[PDB]
Amino acid sequence: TYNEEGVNVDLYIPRKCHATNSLITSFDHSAVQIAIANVDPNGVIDGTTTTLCIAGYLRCQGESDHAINHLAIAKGIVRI
Amino acid sequence: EKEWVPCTKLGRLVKDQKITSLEEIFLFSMPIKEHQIVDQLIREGDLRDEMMLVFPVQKATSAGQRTRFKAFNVVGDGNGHIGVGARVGKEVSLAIRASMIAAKLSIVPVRRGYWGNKIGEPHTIPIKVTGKCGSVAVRLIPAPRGAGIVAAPVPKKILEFAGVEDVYTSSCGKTRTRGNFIMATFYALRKTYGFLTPDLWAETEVSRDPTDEHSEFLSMGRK
Amino acid sequence: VRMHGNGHGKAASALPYRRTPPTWLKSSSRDVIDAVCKLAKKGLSPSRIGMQLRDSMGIAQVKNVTGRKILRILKHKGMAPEIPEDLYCLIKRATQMRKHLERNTKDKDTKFRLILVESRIHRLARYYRRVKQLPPTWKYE
Amino acid sequence: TMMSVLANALRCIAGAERRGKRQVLIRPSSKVVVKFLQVMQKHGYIGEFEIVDDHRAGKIVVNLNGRLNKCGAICPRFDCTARDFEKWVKNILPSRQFGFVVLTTSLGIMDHEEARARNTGGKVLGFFY
Amino acid sequence: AKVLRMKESDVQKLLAMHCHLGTKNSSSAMKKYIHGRTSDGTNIIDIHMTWEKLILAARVIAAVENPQDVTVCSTRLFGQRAIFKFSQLVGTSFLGGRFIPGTFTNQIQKKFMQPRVLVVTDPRTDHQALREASLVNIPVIAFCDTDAPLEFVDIAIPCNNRGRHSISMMYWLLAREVLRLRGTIPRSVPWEVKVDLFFYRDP
Amino acid sequence: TTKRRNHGRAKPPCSRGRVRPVHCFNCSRLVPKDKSVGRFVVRRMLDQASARDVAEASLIYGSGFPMPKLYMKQRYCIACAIHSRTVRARPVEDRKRRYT
Amino acid sequence: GFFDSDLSYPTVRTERMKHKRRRLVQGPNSYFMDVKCPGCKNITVVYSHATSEVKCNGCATLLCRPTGGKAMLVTGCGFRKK
Amino acid sequence: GKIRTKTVKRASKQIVEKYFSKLNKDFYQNKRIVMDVTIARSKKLKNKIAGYATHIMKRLARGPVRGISLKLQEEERERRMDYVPEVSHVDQAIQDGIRVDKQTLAMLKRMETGVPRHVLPNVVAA
RNA sequence: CUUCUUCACGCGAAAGCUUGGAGGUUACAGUCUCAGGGGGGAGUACGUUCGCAAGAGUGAAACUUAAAGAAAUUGACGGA
RNA sequence: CCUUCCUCAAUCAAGAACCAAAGUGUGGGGAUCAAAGAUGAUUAGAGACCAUUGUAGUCCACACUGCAAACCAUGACACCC
RNA sequence: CCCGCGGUAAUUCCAGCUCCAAAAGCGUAUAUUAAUGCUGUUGCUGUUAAAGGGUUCGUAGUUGAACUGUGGGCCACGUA
Repeated sequence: TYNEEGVNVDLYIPRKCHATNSLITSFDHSAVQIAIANVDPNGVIDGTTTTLCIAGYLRCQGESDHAINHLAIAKGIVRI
Repeated sequence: EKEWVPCTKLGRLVKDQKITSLEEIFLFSMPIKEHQIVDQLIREGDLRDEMMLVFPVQKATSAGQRTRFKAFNVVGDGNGHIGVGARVGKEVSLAIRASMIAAKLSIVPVRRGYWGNKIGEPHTIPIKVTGKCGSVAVRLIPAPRGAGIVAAPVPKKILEFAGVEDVYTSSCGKTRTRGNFIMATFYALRKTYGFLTPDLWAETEVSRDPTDEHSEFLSMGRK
Repeated sequence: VRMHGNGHGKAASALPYRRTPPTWLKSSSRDVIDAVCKLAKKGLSPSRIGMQLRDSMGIAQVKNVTGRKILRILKHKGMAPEIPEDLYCLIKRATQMRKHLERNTKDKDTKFRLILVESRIHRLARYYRRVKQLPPTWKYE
Repeated sequence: TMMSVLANALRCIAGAERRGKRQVLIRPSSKVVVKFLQVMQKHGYIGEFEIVDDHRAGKIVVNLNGRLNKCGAICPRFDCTARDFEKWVKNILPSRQFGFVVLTTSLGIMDHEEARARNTGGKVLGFFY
Repeated sequence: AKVLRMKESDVQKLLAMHCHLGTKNSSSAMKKYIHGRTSDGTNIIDIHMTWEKLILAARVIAAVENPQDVTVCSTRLFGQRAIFKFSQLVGTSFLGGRFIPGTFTNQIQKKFMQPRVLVVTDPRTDHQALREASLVNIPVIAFCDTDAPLEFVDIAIPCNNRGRHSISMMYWLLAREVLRLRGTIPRSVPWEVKVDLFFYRDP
Repeated sequence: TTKRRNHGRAKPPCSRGRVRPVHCFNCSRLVPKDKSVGRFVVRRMLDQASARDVAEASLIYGSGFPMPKLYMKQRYCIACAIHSRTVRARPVEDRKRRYT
Repeated sequence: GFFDSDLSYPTVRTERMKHKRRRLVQGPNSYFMDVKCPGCKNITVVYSHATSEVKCNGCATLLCRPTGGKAMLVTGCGFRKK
Repeated sequence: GKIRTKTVKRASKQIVEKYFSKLNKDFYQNKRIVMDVTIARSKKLKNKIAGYATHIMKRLARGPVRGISLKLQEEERERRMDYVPEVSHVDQAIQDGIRVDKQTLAMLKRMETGVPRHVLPNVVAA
């Protein structure tokens, strides 16, 4: 993280569950990284993705859709 | 092969000298399968590749105590990563070797720590955390730069191979049950990235598929 | 868990959350006094008045309608009940139950039910004494 | 039943984190609980809460985020004074450096680290990490 | 677009393929994206969401460098042709029928592919795959009906899938948009391709 | 080791502290009604042509039963069941899940 | 699940469903009504939960019965509400 | 067991598979065929293959027997995908301005900014 | 009262484990309480107290011993 | 139920009040089922299974008892999933 | 020590040799301390492995909820 002198010290500044943000570990095999390509008018611009890496559990929970659905609500795509 | 084609694209990309680091897997969230990927990625001299346990396995069965060997390889290198193997084989060595691959495969990132507070660098666990197993209990506790550490010989070797020196231990359980002990240990070792830190965390910025960042490249010399 | 019962009695009336009664009409303390007395003279147990009142008068929550609770008023107004009425209600049964029990042969229920109540009777009275309104040196028998 | 609602609240709270119930309206507060809730909130663990009225003991609506690792209550409460700060902390914080232990003070309901810093002993309530 | 709200023609299409009334009169309201217990084993499935999901599906579809590595699946007879028709067009990797695993559970079987993603359509029938997604950190978008379990399909496409044109239409319709994005198909296109060939099985 | 939870008795959750034992009509040691399976059935009479003989000789009509039939309230438990190739360890899970 | 909503605020579904002493705050579930005896041009305050009676006093008689829930209005007694 | 072994079945199959069509339903030429299109070992095995080849054809002769084909059908289907202009299963649809559900019309209306319509469910009915 | 679909991680050695399971605990800590604490000897002994009377209540050491147990697993086997 | 009443409680040694079977005393009680027994039969033995009965019991009045794989082998109370 | 050697081509017995370990100390005994959170405040147990009574009341015992504790105001500026 930072060491007695400050300073990052030690490897791998971890992932985090881009929904719950619970930490993402290293053996999550139901976690996924969506980079979702942004629209422009008529298209999409890409380079610009909203990007997430999200843990497995929710997938177990129906909140892989759903929670992300809120999350995605909090990031709106095509909406009313 | 000795010229193991790393048939994963990752192992490809990797073999193909892009992204050779564990962390890139861990970071990128990646899983593995292909053993050479690591074995490729990191292999600088001694790493601290090890066989640990050597067990007979039986299925009793009419005309047979069907005997097999289970063997444990721990793979590690002295800071941040360990790689676990148990494997069984009908030949002992084979079990080792089988375990070797599992050992390669079962690599984990180790968030180390100190104790009290930071010193020049960590060398401890960064937390007090626990591995439990059938009859096993250790909780591994933060110590500082000069500890002989509580508990078992057995993991200790590994710990060293993964890069930590001083952590406190409370071991509780059927040491009796050494196979499990290591399994517990590994598990413990796995929670070496557990706990919501208040200590870096902040926000993880995105990092996009380093694999699918070379998708086309991965689709070239490759379909 | 319930002190004579494995199951649960939630039941309940839900208190006037609104303490400011009642979205249609105020009354005076004189009225309430008037009422009370009229009823109390009519002889319900206060609780019983209260109940009764609640429908019958069709004016509600005694504590609200003058900022009180009946019993103290009554008390002050010299129309206290004789006793701690719940202990009574229990007693009146209990008594009855002894009588029934007296008729009976074998009924373990009347014993059970009696026990609990009598105990309860004790608790409550012990309680009244605890709140110094048992008459001192007092028991049920 | 049980007494220390604060305590019920912690186990329950914990569960709330754990599966991600991200708001709760707890039934039904005292003076006490709140001071404690505030500390955690001060310490970047949950979000913010809002106290609801009732005509009888309040309800509180609680904001959480995903930062609590564990929140305890200690029954019984215990004196605190010097060394005992060392021991408790050692006991319960995954490393001495993060987490808070809270005891109840003269100076108010308060964490131990700060307490260590305030140099006052008092009685021990619980902890969060 | 700008605007991504449904047209009466789109609407026409949708109701027509007959994708929009639920399964059982109530269903799993874990998928409570209905509102309306509807006679004879159905509900209204609120479309809005559906839509919102679909376009999203595209927003993420449009990320894939290799659209082939967007992997399609169909165990319903009623889905294969269609998936191809999307696939031919998209280049997807398709998965008809009985999956049979080892696929990315084994990298050592021929099968082996390693996409970013899989899209499932009969979650239910398609469990191995889900399981596969679950092995490898993969998410799976999916055509879900109202009791069509959604575990480990992330991003549900509320969708009655009773064969015929339902499935296929939906799929085709879906496509139209992704195509508007990556692919350049303009909107007041026909979008040439038709459910008629998205369709299914003959004769 | 233990093999079947309710162990026949269908009363743990509920309210039926202890319940009706019966001699089981086939062996006849006394037993509680829910550790015996029941399939109280009506029962058929005659073969085809003996019935045909009886049918022609059926100078018998209607009343809600146009030729009548038997009825056996059948209740089997270990004792008799066994021999009668009736009730035993199926495969696992059906030892917990009811008929349709 | 628990996202879009608020536990704190219910809305359009969401009050109707909470039950009595787990209405976010309990509140007298029953209520009072105004009732008229056709018996007279004069009328009465009533409990929608009564356990006893109303007498009309345009003629001493009772317009409802004690029964557990909502009390039984009867007889062409007309009521409105508050 | 006049079970055509796996190896057999595979072979009899395979010969039509690589060596499309031709044959007979007759064993005899199909026999000769077995000799001729493989480089097989024992006669028996060829004949057996043959017997089945006659067989498989004999029911292929009446179908695309369970699991089996010749690839044309497919290219008909391919050429039957093509029902487009002979079908509009679309705007067969009998109303552009629509006979439909309330709210659905309503979300649509708010979405269609105050546009004037009658908002009525599919029925009311479950 | 469910059953119990079905879900929950969780908990568990498993077997298995709901209402508000054996869950939410060595990340050990809501209260109250009973009990338990190798095995065997012995739950016994004139040990002792209820009890009409059974016998209950209460309740040992000597002596002895390396296990005893548990679940699963596979196997073997069955007058299955 | 908008009734009153203000912690009233909680759980709990001692201590009380219950506890199926069966037994046990004092009386019913008589039919049966059937411990005791008796008979067969069987057996290698067999007074055992098995049969055929059949005595006490059984039901009950009335007492008394305390032991019941007296099993949700799962103290209670709590708040959640 | 305890696991066990030993009926002869024994790895543990006999002797030899070699070796080893610790060492001028070392064997032993008995006890005692930890190991043992294997009596547990920390930190055990008690569904099948020890253990929650057949059942209830119940003084003793313990345990026991909220609430009137609180600060406030103002100013200054800087200041994210």
